[PDB]
Amino acid sequence: IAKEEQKIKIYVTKRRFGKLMTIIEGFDTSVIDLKELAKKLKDICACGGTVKDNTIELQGDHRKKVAEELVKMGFSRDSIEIR
Amino acid sequence: QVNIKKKEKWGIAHIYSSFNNTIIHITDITGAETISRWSGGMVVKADRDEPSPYAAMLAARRAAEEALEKGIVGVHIRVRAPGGSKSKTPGPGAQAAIRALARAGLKIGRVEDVTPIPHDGTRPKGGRRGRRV
Amino acid sequence: TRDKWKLKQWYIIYAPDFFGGVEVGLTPADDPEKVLNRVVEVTLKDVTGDFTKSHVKLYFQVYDVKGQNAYTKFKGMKLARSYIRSLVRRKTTRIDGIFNITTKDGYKLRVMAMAIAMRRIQTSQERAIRKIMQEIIYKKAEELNFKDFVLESVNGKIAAEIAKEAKKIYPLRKAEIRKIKVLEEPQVIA
Amino acid sequence: MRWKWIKKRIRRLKRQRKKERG
RNA sequence: UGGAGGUGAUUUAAAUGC
RNA sequence: GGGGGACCGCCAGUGGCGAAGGCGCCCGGCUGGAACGGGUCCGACGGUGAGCGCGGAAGGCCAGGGGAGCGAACCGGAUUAGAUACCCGGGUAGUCCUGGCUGUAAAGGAUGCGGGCUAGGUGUCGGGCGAGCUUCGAGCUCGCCCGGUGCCGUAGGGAAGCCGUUAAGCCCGCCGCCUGGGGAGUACGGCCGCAAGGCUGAAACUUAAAGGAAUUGGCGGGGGAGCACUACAAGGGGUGGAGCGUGCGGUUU
Repeated sequence: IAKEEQKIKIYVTKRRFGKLMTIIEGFDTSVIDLKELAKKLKDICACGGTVKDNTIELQGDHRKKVAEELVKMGFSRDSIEIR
Repeated sequence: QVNIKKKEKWGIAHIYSSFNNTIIHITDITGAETISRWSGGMVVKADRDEPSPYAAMLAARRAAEEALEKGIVGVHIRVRAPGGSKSKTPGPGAQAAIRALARAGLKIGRVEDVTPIPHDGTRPKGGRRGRRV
Repeated sequence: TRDKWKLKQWYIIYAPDFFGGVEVGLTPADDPEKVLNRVVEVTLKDVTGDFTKSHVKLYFQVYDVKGQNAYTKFKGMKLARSYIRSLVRRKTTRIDGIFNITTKDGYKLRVMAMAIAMRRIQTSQERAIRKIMQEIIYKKAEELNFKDFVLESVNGKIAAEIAKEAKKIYPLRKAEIRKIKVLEEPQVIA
Repeated sequence: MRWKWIKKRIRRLKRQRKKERG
């Protein structure tokens, strides 16, 4: 058990052939597990994806989805910005 | 030097022949004394040229000046390779070394199939559909 | 390392107990007395017929070194991959024939013979060609001296005597001594 | 295919059999 | 003339279309 | 020079043995099956086989012992748009041995077993026989026969591929199983199993197909043969740099 909260920037990005991607950045890499979070998020989006340094990337526009899934998990509605 | 009657020396040359590298290694007829060890990745700078024939002549020419330096003029060549791990068949330095000895001037006696070949089975890597391409 | 060369000693091979002091073999080495058990390969140029021709590769071992002179015994024989692959054929057989020997001199000697079969009908006469080797060999070792008994086997004499008997039973071809290994030296009384 | 199905069937079975066992 | 084995295998050639 | 565990290339065969899973260094002891010559003995004692009983690769599991190489999981690198991979470097269970459990498969010849009948040819393994050869051993060969193991093919069968005296022919005896697809080899119930699981086994609902063989064509990051000059090499010149002419994209109007 722990806590930790962070400022979250979500936005459309760019990958090779195929569609745009969705970046979710600004999580505390000590406390939060981007690999457990991201496995959970690829399930919600239903997209492939990775942990890209300190970010999660999700293939396609998932911007309303993810914020809606992050707030559920007990993250603050007021720390999140969809751009 | 305790008096020599023949006035000719002989140095058996082990030739270890990989598709990743070539090693040439000539010793005395006993094998208890190593004059010289020279491979194919001191000659060059890169991994791709580590084998080939051209490293496997030049490697076999630097050594060949130090065997001339001892008195070794006759050489038997013992061609061999990794057999249990990989495929027994010699790589690009086998046709290369013997060309590298006829140019160096060292005489060529016996040329020999002494490569490790198991009388038996040992499981290498690579299964289900063997090693896959 | 950094031999002038002058930390390099030289010895000379004199290998008897199969022939006289075969002068062949010259030994360089660094320091004194690091070769006293080191093994030398030779074709043997004593008999330039068979011992040069079909008997390529014998191992001799310097049991001692005296005044810087190497005394060398018979340690072993081994044939090259050349031999064994060449001879063998299909729809026939290749056989192999051990015997753990004891001669009257107090040496034990491990032989493996190799004969190649005459075509069809593979059977219990195969192992009986096996049996007629281990019987005849035991009896020649007990009778003959050891130094002699390592001249005969290495020569074709043994391959020849084997064939006469074994062609009565079930005719053979391409019989030989594949390899020999010195089972036990010491003596009859240690 | 039948790989798929066997493990899907197995996972369904287990997970559900987990839910029955519980 | 048509059939069965044993082992090299070749990465220099890129997801999708109602 | 020493120590350890695994295994036994070539041999090796279109080969042999086994009910099946399966089985391969050599030697000896114990032991299963099998062929043939002679039917020498029993005198229908036979077939098949629900239930029932038994054997059953690999993986897994249990307890003990062992552990080289290899290697699920796993740990790194690369690759890649990303790679939970192909490729490479480490690596545990396991792979080995002993005792037990478990009981599954494209466990195939996708072809239950037994008997009789129905052109042939050829190769091969083992046994018999009449000869010739002989190294005087069936060692090298010819042919008939018996048992097995392949391939080719007449009559016939088959939808066709193919099968065709080793039947998928033609008959006679028994046994298992099937009755369109998907739902579903799932639910429930019971039985078995240490566990993992196995054995048995629906219905609601839904569909005008599921499927099989061959034909044609197009296609494949497939192979052979052959050309070409809108091909490429070889070769000569030049476009792309500037100025201008022109047609266009755009913008402006």
